[PDB]
Amino acid sequence: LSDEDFKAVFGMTRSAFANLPLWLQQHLLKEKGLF
Repeated sequence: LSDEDFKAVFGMTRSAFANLPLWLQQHLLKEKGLF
């Protein structure tokens, strides 16, 4: 995903996502149907 596409899917930057606890990162990936 591009940075802009990442922000559109997750509503946050890549760097913001990396600051989330792993459990929430994984929650969001499943929720959005990605990686």
